[PDB]
Amino acid sequence: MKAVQYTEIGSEPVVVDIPTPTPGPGEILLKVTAAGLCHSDIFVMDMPAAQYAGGLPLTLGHEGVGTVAELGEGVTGFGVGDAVAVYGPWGCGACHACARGRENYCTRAADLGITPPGYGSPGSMAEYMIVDSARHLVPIGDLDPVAAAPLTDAGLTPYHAISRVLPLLGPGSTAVVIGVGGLGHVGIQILRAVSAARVIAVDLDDDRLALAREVGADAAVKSGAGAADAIRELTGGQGATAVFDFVGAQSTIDTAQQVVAVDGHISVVGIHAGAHAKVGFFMIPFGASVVTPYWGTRSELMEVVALARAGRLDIHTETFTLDEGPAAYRRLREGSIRGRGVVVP
Amino acid sequence: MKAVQYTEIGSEPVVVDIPTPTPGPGEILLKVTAAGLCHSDIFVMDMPAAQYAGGLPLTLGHEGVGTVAELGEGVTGFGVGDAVAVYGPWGCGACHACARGRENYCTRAADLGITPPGYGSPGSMAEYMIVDSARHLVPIGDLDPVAAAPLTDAGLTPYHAISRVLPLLGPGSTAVVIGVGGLGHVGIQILRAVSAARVIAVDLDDDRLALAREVGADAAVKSGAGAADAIRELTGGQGATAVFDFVGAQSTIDTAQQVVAVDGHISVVGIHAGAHAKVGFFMIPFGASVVTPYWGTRSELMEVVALARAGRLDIHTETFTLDEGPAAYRRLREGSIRGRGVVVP
Amino acid sequence: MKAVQYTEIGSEPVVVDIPTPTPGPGEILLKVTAAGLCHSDIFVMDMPAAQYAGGLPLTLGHEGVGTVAELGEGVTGFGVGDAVAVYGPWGCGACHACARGRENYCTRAADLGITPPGYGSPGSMAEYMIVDSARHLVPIGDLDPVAAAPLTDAGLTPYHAISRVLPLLGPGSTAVVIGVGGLGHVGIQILRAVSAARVIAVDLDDDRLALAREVGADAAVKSGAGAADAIRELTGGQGATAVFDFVGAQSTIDTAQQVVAVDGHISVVGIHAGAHAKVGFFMIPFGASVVTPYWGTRSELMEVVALARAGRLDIHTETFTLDEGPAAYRRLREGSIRGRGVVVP
Amino acid sequence: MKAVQYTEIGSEPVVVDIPTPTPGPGEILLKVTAAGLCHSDIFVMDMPAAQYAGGLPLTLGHEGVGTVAELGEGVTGFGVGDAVAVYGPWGCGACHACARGRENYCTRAADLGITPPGYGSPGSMAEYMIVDSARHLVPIGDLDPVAAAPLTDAGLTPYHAISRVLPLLGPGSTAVVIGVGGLGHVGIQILRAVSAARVIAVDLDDDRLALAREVGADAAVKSGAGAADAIRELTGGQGATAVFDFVGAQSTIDTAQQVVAVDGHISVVGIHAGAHAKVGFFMIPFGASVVTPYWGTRSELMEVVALARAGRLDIHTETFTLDEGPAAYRRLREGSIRGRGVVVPT
Ligand SMILES: NC(=O)c1ccc[n+]([C@@H]2O[C@H](COP(=O)([O-])OP(=O)(O)OC[C@H]3O[C@@H](n4cnc5c(N)ncnc54)[C@H](O)[C@@H]3O)[C@@H](O)[C@H]2O)c1
Ligand SMILES: NC(=O)c1ccc[n+]([C@@H]2O[C@H](COP(=O)([O-])OP(=O)(O)OC[C@H]3O[C@@H](n4cnc5c(N)ncnc54)[C@H](O)[C@@H]3O)[C@@H](O)[C@H]2O)c1
Ligand SMILES: NC(=O)c1ccc[n+]([C@@H]2O[C@H](COP(=O)([O-])OP(=O)(O)OC[C@H]3O[C@@H](n4cnc5c(N)ncnc54)[C@H](O)[C@@H]3O)[C@@H](O)[C@H]2O)c1
Ligand SMILES: NC(=O)c1ccc[n+]([C@@H]2O[C@H](COP(=O)([O-])OP(=O)(O)OC[C@H]3O[C@@H](n4cnc5c(N)ncnc54)[C@H](O)[C@@H]3O)[C@@H](O)[C@H]2O)c1
Ligand SMILES: [Zn+2]
Ligand SMILES: [Zn+2]
Ligand SMILES: [Zn+2]
Ligand SMILES: [Zn+2]
Ligand SMILES: [Zn+2]
Ligand SMILES: [Zn+2]
Ligand SMILES: [Zn+2]
Ligand SMILES: [Zn+2]
Repeated sequence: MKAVQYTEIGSEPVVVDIPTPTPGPGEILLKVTAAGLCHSDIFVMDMPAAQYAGGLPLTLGHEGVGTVAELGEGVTGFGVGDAVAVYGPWGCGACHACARGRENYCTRAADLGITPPGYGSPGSMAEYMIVDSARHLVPIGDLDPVAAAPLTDAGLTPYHAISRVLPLLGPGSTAVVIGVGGLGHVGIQILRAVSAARVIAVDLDDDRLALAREVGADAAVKSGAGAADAIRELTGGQGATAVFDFVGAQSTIDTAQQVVAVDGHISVVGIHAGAHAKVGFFMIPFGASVVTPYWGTRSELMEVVALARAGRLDIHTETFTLDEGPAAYRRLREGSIRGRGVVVP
Repeated sequence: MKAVQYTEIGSEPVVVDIPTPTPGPGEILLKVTAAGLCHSDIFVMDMPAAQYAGGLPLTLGHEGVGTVAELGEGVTGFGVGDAVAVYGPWGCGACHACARGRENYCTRAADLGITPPGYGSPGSMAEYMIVDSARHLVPIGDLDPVAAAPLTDAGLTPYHAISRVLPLLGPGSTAVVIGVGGLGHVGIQILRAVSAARVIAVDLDDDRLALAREVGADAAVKSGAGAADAIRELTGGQGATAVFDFVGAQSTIDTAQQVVAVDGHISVVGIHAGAHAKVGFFMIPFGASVVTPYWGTRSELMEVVALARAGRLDIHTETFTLDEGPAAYRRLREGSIRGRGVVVP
Repeated sequence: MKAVQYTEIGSEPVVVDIPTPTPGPGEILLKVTAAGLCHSDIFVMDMPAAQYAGGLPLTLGHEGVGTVAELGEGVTGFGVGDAVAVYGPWGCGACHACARGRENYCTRAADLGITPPGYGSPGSMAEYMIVDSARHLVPIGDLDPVAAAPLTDAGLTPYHAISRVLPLLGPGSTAVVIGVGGLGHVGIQILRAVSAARVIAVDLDDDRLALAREVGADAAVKSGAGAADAIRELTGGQGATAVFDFVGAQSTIDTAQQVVAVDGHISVVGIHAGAHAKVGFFMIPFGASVVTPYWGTRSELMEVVALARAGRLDIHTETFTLDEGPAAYRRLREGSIRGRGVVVP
Repeated sequence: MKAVQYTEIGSEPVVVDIPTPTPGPGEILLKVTAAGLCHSDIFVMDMPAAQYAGGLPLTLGHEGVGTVAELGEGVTGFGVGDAVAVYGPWGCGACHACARGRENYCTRAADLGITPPGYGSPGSMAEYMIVDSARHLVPIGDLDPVAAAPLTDAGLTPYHAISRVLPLLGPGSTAVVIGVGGLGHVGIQILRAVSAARVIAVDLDDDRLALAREVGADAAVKSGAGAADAIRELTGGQGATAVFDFVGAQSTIDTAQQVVAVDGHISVVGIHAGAHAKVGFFMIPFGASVVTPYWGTRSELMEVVALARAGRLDIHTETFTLDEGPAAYRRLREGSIRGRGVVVPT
């Protein structure tokens, strides 16, 4: 089968031909219908060899949807042909976090060598993929696969980040979304669906500010040195109840600390090596919590799928073939994908 | 009346003679029965003149209990002689935060010039004190005033900090308390009363580790370079669900980041100028939130008083006269008060 | 001044001429700009003399907006001319519930003889009205008074009912609204603004089912014997996550028990003498909680006002003069007001 | 193997000899070390034939602990000899409730024919038992099995009931526990461990009031017509923040409605056919919620085990052999077991 793989440190990924896998006991083989590209793939491919823990070669793609092609020995709960999304942050399934579906926060996965598809286990950027267990599949019914693939991370990750503090986001609240990319353009829409927060989008690119308004942001403002003042002009001196930073550069985290309200929240979702919030007296308002969330929970993925099925999420995509995979990653690097890139095998 | 006041920048506080105040409309005059000394008073007195916002002169003391001496015009809900604790973090009473009793997070207090007793308004370290409004008094009944004074901050502040994340502290959880001083020795006892957390206390001083065990800590660890490893030996590689840092030095915040669990919490309660948690990917576990909480809420103070009335709080105190006020602050500076210092006028 | 009063048991209310009141210390005199009629007024007027606790005569109206006309002695925080909504369920202000703004659940109001405007204290159906305290006023700015009056109860009560279980109403959930009257037509809109619940409205009257669709209900079902089956056809055998019963007749409560989901909720908001849910094994699903909520909290009223200011609430009204007050109550009795009746003095 | 079974409608359970089962793919065979008796077993055995859905014959026992004896095909995550408690309210594992561990509230179990051990599937009152899946086992380490068996229901059910409203139970709150039996005597102890609530116990039997005080109740009062006034004398006119009714008779539910506070809670945990709270205006205070909870969640069982491991739960038991199973059920019927009855297969 055709697949897109990261094969050597510092190089671009390449299209390869590798055997179509066979599902062992408990496993499910999916025929992949859509595979999302994520900026985390770029972060992973830019890690030095000392840090990189994905293994070589690695089939990329941690945003996967498909149809059940083959059931491994003893697998029940799905039939051949069922359309399914892959729950990505695989955990042990047995610890206190996993028992609540919070496999993203599994305390045993490292020790047991459990790694996610697309970063240690083979991903969805291939014609077929193996899923380890039935509990890592969620039905999507007749959802269009191209718009469904991003739900698994571009949807799930912002959904989790927002869910952590949703009780803060009542009528009268403001939520700032920094970075209107794959994650951010879905995060705006989640905020509008599950809260009455006023949503203010922030991006470097004027076309992405237009995208923000298209998907329901109440205002959209230019990122950089003037952003904090511009957000404060919109909120008055109260600031923003919550800031969801999907960039996570030092400059954006600084903007976040300069606009967050007393008893508010900053979610540092975007990943930039070394960047961090500085949480201390006189550097941040009283009561303003900060976290780096990771991916999301099993029940959250089901909720994201439910939002998509109800028509609440308009996922902006561009479609690529497997052969165009490497080219698509270059597009993502240069910032020329409006929304989410999706490979269709 | 006799009072203890901060009268010039960089100097020690002094005992003074100043007029006994008279309550205006809405105000209550208390005869003070006990006034707690807090390390925040030392922080305030060490601020350079540019930063210091308490006004000069300032009657110290933001931990106050007393008996109602005189009712100002139109005050109902209290009789002369009623024993009461003073709710300290005064707010506007009208904003969304204040309507929930969360006057510690009042968004209008700065703009309206509303300042707490002992830092902008006259404190409790005097024979009498004015309280601005009846909603800032909580009845204590027959509670001993000396042990009750610390409830207003040494009790309230840890109570608030713990309350922010109480749902995390289930059976099987661990809570670390760094700094077994006024706040910390009460925080251990709150944790034991309102959660099933295993409590690990951390202090530089072996006698304070003994105090920790006396008030119900399950374990005690010497602070400094070995603390993180020693806490991890006690928790296993999971780490501590929550860390309540009542020191807040860079070294203790670093220890906190090195031991906090995935999806855990660090509460940076203690104040050291410039110290901060560094909340960023690879610098803190996934999902581990961090906050600097401030004081507490009206309903929390009532709950703290209820804990004291139920016998759940053993407040360790040393008593001083008003004339001994300055000497007591020197004792607090040098770390020679075992628990909380309390002035009795 | 002109007012509408209930003056004898079993009779219709009458237009009267009574002195314009003068505000005592702490009180505020409002010039009333709009006064809502509520079906609770009919319930109150139909009570036998043994049960009725409103006093005679009673100025009706517990849904009041106005402009500040006169400040009583010592009142600050409002200026003459300020547009304000009246928080109705007056409490003592000092107990644990009141400290959290939850004066609807005040434990001391009965003992202290504190009664709400329109049921023990004089209501808003008059040219002027007294409010006991500044904390019972919430600013509305330039909101149209006619559409703002209903926010104080038709908005607040459903808002509170929904808020009690809002975490249940995630994507994929269903909320049933029984009774599309004053409260119910606002409840549909709150559900749409603060949750991703699919909303199914239930009413006896086809025109009210049309109103339900006009304000955003996803589906509409005829009430009565077929309603349970019709709701289940829409939800599948899972049933409805939450049922907000704004009728509260035995028949509607029975419908609610027949459609509620496992681990769901029934809020019995509407009042019919003797009607009750029967909460016991085999009579209701496992985990499905039931409550009779009362009015709402101070912070909730602020949130409702915030929803109105953001354009999320389209309040359907019909306007009446004070002279038409009694006629308007007859209209409400017969079910001929489409939404909320509002008296404008 | 020896087992205790319900074999015909209206009859007492009997000791039988039936084959030792073999685990199929995904299943685990446990050697049972302790099996708790629960009053729900009596409720089930008293159902008329039209209502009874447990199947015949039925090996009783939904409170089970054991050691892993045999792993079915493909089972990982447990070794032979591991000491484990059985999570009882089996669900589909795939629905929104099950994904959160809330298999007690599974929306698909009925449709798929998934039934719990001891009520549709074979229970733990036997020398061996099959568990359907590894996710229904929780490790207990070196916990004494006799005191551990009750954690699976006598612990889990009150724990769940309390957990639903734990944020209400702050300092200053009062929690009433009606019925100091298997569930109730553990519920008192959970309340003391996870909240600062003042605990008031209620029972018909003075010896059970003594038991209540022994395990940390702040007060213990006689059930029946005078109980509501006696509880109100202890709380003042505020009433009780929460009432956990582990009897669930109409009389106890009525007591609960008469003492619950405004914005409080009544958890109707005990099962009496036809009994119900009447939730309506003027019949209950404003804001006082009422629910019938069912069993508990996966993460809750882990928390209960953690409480036991920390020394927070003193489980009062009496031990019986498998041969004494039927006699033990008669003891439970007559109210003569002080705490929980536990069968230890030899
Ligand atoms: N926390 C997690 O679990 C997790 C999961 C998935 C992705 N991520 C991270 O989320 C981030 C976003 O991922 P993506 O796939 O949506 O990225 P993307 O490349 O689709 O979008 C990036 C967007 O950010 C904008 N942007 C870049 N720099 C900016 C700045 N300084 N100010 C404002 N806007 C700026 C761009 O203009 C673009 O619109 C990445 O860092 C990725 O690694 C985190
Ligand atoms: N966030 C707020 O709202 C708030 C409110 C009140 C007080 N505070 C602050 O909380 C802190 C504690 O106040 P307090 O009055 O309890 O102080 P205290 O002087 O009574 O206690 C100091 C204690 O900390 C210990 N300690 C000092 N350095 C240490 C280290 N590196 N590691 C471990 N232990 C150490 C000492 O041994 C002593 O036991 C102060 O910084 C104070 O300003 C904050
Ligand atoms: N719990 C509280 O604190 C609180 C507060 C305010 C009002 N209330 C109560 O809420 C209820 C609604 O008040 P309102 O002023 O909105 O009433 P309303 O007269 O404006 O509306 C009643 C609506 O219910 C419909 N209806 C009547 N019987 C029905 C049935 N069997 N099935 C379906 N629909 C039916 C009518 O067609 C109408 O659309 C009243 O009972 C009132 O006393 C309670
Ligand atoms: N909701 C659920 O998921 C669930 C789960 C397990 C058990 N249960 C039920 O909980 C109940 C308790 O089970 P158990 O095994 O602990 O029972 P048990 O037989 O051990 O306890 C009985 C106790 O209740 C007392 N009692 C009886 N009637 C009383 C009354 N009117 N007032 C006060 N006390 C009274 C007895 O004196 C005795 O102390 C049963 O009804 C059982 O079916 C429910
Ligand atoms: Zn990703
Ligand atoms: Zn795990
Ligand atoms: Zn202090
Ligand atoms: Zn305020
Ligand atoms: Zn009303
Ligand atoms: Zn009150
Ligand atoms: Zn049972
Ligand atoms: Zn299920």
